[PDB]
Amino acid sequence: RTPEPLILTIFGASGDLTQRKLVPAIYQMKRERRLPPELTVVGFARRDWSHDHFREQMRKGIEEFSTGILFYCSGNMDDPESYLKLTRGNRVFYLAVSPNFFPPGIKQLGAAGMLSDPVKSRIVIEKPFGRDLSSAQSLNRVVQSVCKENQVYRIDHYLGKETVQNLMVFRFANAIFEPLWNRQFVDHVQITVAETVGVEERAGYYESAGALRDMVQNHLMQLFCLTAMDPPNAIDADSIRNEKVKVLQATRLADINNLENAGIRGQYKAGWMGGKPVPGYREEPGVDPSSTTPTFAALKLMVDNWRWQGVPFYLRTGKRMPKKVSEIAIQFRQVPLLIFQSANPNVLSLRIQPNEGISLRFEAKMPGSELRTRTVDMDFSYGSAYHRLLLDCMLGDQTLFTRADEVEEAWRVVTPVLSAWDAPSDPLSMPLYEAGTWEPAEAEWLINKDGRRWRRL
Amino acid sequence: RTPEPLILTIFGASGDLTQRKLVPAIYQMKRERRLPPELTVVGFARRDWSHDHFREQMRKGIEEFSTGILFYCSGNMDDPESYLKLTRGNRVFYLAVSPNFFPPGIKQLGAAGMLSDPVKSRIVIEKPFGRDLSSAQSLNRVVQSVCKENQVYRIDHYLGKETVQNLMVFRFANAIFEPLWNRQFVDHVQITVAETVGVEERAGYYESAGALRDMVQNHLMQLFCLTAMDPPNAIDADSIRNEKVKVLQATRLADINNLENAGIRGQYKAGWMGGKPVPGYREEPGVDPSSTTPTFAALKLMVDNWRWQGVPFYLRTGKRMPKKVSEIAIQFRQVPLLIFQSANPNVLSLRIQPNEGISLRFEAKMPGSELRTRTVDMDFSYGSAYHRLLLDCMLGDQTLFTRADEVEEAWRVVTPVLSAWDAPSDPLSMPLYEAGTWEPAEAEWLINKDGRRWRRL
Amino acid sequence: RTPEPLILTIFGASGDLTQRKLVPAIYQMKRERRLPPELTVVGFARRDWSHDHFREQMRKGIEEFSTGILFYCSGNMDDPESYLKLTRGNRVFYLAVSPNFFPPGIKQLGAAGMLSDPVKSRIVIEKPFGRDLSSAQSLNRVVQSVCKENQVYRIDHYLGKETVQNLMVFRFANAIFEPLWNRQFVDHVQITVAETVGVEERAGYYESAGALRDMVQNHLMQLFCLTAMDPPNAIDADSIRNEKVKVLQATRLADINNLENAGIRGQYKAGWMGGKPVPGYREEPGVDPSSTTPTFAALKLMVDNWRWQGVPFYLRTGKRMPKKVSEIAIQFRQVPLLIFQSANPNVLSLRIQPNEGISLRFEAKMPGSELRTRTVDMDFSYGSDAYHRLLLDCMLGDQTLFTRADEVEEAWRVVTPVLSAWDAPSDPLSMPLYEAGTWEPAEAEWLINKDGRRWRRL
Amino acid sequence: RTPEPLILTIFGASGDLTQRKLVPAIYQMKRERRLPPELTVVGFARRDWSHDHFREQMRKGIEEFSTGILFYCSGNMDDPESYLKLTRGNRVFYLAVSPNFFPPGIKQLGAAGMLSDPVKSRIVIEKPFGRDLSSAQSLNRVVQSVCKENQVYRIDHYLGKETVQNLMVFRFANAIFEPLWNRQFVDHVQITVAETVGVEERAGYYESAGALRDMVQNHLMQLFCLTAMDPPNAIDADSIRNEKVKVLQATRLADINNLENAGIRGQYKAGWMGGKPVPGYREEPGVDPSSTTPTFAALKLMVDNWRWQGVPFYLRTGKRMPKKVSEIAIQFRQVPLLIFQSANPNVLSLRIQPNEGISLRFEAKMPGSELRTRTVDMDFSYGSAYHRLLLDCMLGDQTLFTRADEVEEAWRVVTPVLSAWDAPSDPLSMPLYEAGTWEPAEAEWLINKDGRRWRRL
Repeated sequence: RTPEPLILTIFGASGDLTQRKLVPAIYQMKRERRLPPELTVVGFARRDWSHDHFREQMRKGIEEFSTGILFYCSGNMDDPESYLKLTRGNRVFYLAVSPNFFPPGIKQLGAAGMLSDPVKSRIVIEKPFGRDLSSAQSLNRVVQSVCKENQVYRIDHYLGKETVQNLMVFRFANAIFEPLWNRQFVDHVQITVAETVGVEERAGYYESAGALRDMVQNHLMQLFCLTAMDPPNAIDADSIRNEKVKVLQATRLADINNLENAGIRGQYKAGWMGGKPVPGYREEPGVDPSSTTPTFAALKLMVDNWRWQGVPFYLRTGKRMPKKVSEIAIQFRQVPLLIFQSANPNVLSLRIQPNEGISLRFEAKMPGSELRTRTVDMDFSYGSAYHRLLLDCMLGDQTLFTRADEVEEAWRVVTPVLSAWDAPSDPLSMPLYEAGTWEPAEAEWLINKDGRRWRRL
Repeated sequence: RTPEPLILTIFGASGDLTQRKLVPAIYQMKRERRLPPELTVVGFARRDWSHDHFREQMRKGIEEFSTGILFYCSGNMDDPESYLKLTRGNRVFYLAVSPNFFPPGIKQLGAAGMLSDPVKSRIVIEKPFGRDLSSAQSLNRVVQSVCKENQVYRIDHYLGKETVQNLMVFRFANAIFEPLWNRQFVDHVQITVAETVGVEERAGYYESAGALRDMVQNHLMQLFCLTAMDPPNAIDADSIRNEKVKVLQATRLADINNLENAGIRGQYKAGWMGGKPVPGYREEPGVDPSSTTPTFAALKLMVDNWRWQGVPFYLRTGKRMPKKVSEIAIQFRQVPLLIFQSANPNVLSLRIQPNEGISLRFEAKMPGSELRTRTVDMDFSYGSAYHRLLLDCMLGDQTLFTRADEVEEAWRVVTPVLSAWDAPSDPLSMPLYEAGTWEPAEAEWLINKDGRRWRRL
Repeated sequence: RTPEPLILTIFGASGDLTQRKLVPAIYQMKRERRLPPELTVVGFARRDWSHDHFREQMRKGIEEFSTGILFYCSGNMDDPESYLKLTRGNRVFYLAVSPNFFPPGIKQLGAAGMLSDPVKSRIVIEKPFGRDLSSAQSLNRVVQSVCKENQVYRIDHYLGKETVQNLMVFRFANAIFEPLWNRQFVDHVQITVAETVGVEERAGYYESAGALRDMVQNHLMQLFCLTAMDPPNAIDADSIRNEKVKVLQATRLADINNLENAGIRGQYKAGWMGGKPVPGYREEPGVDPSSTTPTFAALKLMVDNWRWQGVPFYLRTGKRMPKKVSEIAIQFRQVPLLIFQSANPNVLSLRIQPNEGISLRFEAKMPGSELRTRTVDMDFSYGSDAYHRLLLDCMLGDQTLFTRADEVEEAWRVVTPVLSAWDAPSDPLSMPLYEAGTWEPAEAEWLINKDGRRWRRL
Repeated sequence: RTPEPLILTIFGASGDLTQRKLVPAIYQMKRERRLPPELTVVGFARRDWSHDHFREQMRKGIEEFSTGILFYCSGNMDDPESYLKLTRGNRVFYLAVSPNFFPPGIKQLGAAGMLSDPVKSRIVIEKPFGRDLSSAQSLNRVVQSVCKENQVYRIDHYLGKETVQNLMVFRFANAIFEPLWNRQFVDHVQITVAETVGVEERAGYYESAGALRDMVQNHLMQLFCLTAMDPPNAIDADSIRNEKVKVLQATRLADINNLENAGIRGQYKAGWMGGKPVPGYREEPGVDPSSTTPTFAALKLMVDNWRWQGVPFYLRTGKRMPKKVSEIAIQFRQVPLLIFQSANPNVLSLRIQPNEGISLRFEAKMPGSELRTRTVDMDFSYGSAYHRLLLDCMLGDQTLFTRADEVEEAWRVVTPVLSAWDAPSDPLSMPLYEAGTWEPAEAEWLINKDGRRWRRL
């Protein structure tokens, strides 16, 4: 709502990410009576140009990727004093640079003295943020010596402003669901995120990422905290992150000694997708013919407090799955009686990605003259990316950006399975599944051993 | 299921209510291959006809009022020698003569000696069964000295074997709705039975009954017992009736010193119904032009035990209402935290007469950018008389017929209002209402003074 | 407070079970103005005596077994025609003969019309009442064809009516103990009845009973029903029996298929009890030198309803144990969290035979710089005959100390699988013997230790 | 737990508090094997006598006060130049001169650069810390502009370390007391702190302090926060304060509009105490003979969350009460079924001041032949000031010292009451009570109008 006028600058040379995506996003929101006309988006890169030789570059991508129809200070990074060469006195910095450029790029910026104000300047950083627990802790120390915890924005994932608020109003404004969210009535919970695309062109990035560093830490660890936290005192941005952090300090893997009851991996083979054949992962361009690089990942978690004792959590994600979905399923206990010999347990679902809504399933009597029960259903549908982030940066509200406290608390949970999986091994014992199959056969025994089974989505 | 050969001895099957109703029902039951082809019907009345007259009367009654295409013996009712004049030996009697001829008939039939077989003879009694607590108690003594416990069937109301069983499975086979069925989460309950037609040709009977002996004691007191009972150990006939009695022994009117916070009566006058004008109750034929008989009744009860303490119950019934419905509505409390703005409390209703199914209401976020809530709905439909009464009497089912303990226990709670409303008073202080209006204006203040409102159907 | 005038007809065989046990009680309480002196005791037996010989015999025992300082009838039991021609019209009957006689002695009583009144005749019976499920139903059928429901009194275990009312007030008058009395907070329950005496001199009744028809069915099944029943509407006599019956219909033995996880038996041998060399079981007079009658018995039951689902119950009883106690112990769950600074479960007990009182154990911090925990407790004590009160209530009618006809047949059903298996002949060298002075036969310890628990030391 | 060696820099030691009270405590600690042998104490004052005259004030302050049997300077107070005249590299300051010299002293001490690294020096501030909400927020800004947290310790009151741990272990290590600690079973809570002494010689301080700024913001707020707080994740210095702050953000005075149902005040007069006459408040030296300072206060608060919704809290404190007692009492509800005759509700107490322990009252049957209940009791006793405060500062701990958030949050709650009693009024409207009487007669209607009574300690 009416962001204050400021000046924006860019880093990281002239990569196509900003010009084709970020610049059109600002232009699109400009013609909507949202941003003030006084913006003066100052450009900056690592290549010689002129003030007019790059103005047409914006038009080269705006109409080529969007609906269609500014000062250049290019210098030289290879000098320890280049920053000295560089409205209402406001600034916003961008760090669209290589992963190995942040510690160089923040130290000299702090030494310059531009980031010496609490309100005028802010700095944002690009994903990823470290590669393990040790690498993130060291990077957090450099940030703390140049800035405060009010001007740093980390872009890890985008869940949506309207998706978080839809869940908070459902649990905390109804007197019929909260008493049932505890260990006395719930049996187990399941979380699933599915995809139908393989690595298309990002073969150079996914090779060193895997499926635990890509989606498990960022995405599935944020849907898990929303369905297991305590009621906050307010919806204020810093009143929810405290409750989200508090629940991450009681979370642990189910088994630590034997890392086979709390984790499986996989990698997809050749198969049939959408009526056409598709190649295997190892035969794709840019991929080494003998690599592990997990694509599937299933984990089991436990929480130790007065509310969630004895209730396990199951997390599943992967690529080349039959369909694209995202869901949370809560299953209750069996009825404490048997006068109805005939009773399947009750399930409450929360659909997210395909069609937002709420479902509830229970048991009803089958018409006739003999006591038999069936299963019925109830439904409710609400309907019947970069645009939101930049607005929140301009206003200055930080609820889509993770704090520096919970970044290092999610790296600690997945530490054992990680350190087990980066260890080199024989490139012939990796479980495989066809492109179009829900899961490898090894992941079916993880849940079936407890007497349960996965959900057919 | 299959009945057994026997013989009927319907008393006074010459006047009415037998030739046009009982005989067609038995004929249609036999036509559908339900009753075994070994059955005899014998009339017993104060007439001097022959068999052929009975056959022609039965044929005329069946053809006139049903789809279409046995002996007789005269007898008196005031002489022991008369009964001396009167398959496999089984016998089932039927007493439908008059509301003054039950005790002589029962006493003489018991004295003569036909009703002396525990497993071979049964007796049924027509509605009503007594008029006060003392009048009902006296009739039980005569029955107790001539009859056994499993030989008496009392016909007062009809609910159907499918409506009772559809409600037991929903409650006791689900692990969600039982924890919320107590005083810690429920606010109040409401029960409503409405009708659109009243006193067509039964002005003689309705003058001495009123809407307290006609519907409140029989019908509305059986829907109230199923909503407040404890889970039984089985679905046996004896296992369920033992939990309905235990609830009626802890029920009392809310106010006993002042009979104005726990009871309201009314009567209907001229108005518009179905686009046509209708006459008033006092100007209807066969009715005294200064009558003081109520066609409306609202009460408030309280149950005092470990589960239903502090939760009131509201009961309402009447005639010439705008609609024909029957419902039970359970409303829950309000959420403690007020961090949300607009919060209507949740409700859960079970429709019966209007439609059979379940209704639910909760709160969901209004789309946009401001925190506003909007109430939504969930639905489920199951679909999309005097014929089962005669079937369960042939076999041994103690469910559709009330016991001897509930009859004298339902007459006790309504005693304070029965005595006060029966005393003579001037015929100018009755709260009249129009034909087509939900309730008298005096009934609005009974619930409004507590901070609530009558549900609008 | 005071009963009504009546006429009594005690004695059925003129044995040594009434002269020094029953009539002294009436005489003793006649001196305290408890009941009016408007009764005439009538003696009925198969022997021939005089009106003074009976009085002399009664005096021979009244002063020799009590505090010290009655028309007799003769004939035969099988021919009561002469006896029929004997205060208002009130009678109370008594039976003190062999079990095989109850049907002969109760079938002919109703034939003569002596029992043709609702509230003027009582037909109290001795113990036992049947020997198995099928034998009790047959006796119930004969009773139902002569007398009414509120006319039959069955002599059984004695609780005193003061212990029963002590638990009802404790449970149902406090708003601090009922919320925790369900499956969400309780781990398991234990019930124990101990004794320090052998078979004494009977040796003829215990040889055909064992410790399954002697204490388990009668005594231990009534302490179990009071601990697992739902609140009643009133403290009325017939309003508590309904709740007691409703619990026995959902009770079953765990592991019915394999009868080794739900029952152990035992017998005691020679040992030291009070510094003396107590002899073994198969050495006392009147006992066969090779017998397989149980003396110890442990069982495990499980209730299946909305409140007690998943909570097991443990029952233990025996003879020649080191001390005489009776107790009920309730153990709660562990705290759903671990104390953290960089825990034994709580028990609630209820003593009966050893002492009438309450106990409660919890955890407190140890004094010092560290935060180690202790096990502190809190206490409370109430204080800090049988055939004299069980007999004086038949004159007025109790309906509380005497069991009904439903629970009698319902308690015989749960213990049926273990009663049949233990009756089949078996090698008389595999009985789990134990020393006279120890608790368990060392094979009942694995019954509970297998689940991860332990018996209470007591 | 041995403190690290350091150099003490006591500020303003010329007063009658350091050498009389603080120095003997340090001496006694040094006699034991706790304090390190390398501890240098530096004296600061306003006057200049000699370098050895400071060593003779010790002889008159220790040899005759505690147990029987070092530098100096003459720096100014407000002068930048004067501070230039001023083991290991460790120091600890002790600022206690007056309640109006904290800002300039702190500013001039921080200007010289004596606080420039995380852990080399600590500053402790003597009570009081602010007078109103506005006067306490400004002092926090000055502190944050010179140093950071973890380096400042505020002395407000003294609650023993054993008492807090004794309270925490009892609540959170038992499985029978937590389920009953919520709104479904509790009626109300009472907290009481009583004394038996007057103003003594501190007539100059109590005149401008009152009974609202003493023991109602410091003492009674800490006892209230330990009873209404949620279980912490782990027992830690900064894990209990987070849960204590979260509770103070929900409390509020009941009936804010009318400040007479949420607060009473009083003042004592002449009476009998220990068999000896005692003077009234306005008859003692140094007190104005027409003062309106309260020596009594009773409040009523309410917490608004999912746990304490609808449960009031009653706070009471005063002077010249008959006995010295501190206690917390919790009273539960009444049993629904009323088939038992007399049922007083159960109470659970926690004695603190006279002797620590636990009590519990319940109902047992009175022996006899008729049904009548009794009241019994169960007990447990644990046994059967300026010493630790001078140790946690040297060792380094933040458990006995309040935080910055809690100081400004306790001042907000009592703001409406504080701002109303401060207004001028006629001296003849002050409630009065005798010296030896519990409460003024006006304070007995605050609780009796709800159908309750104060406890009879």
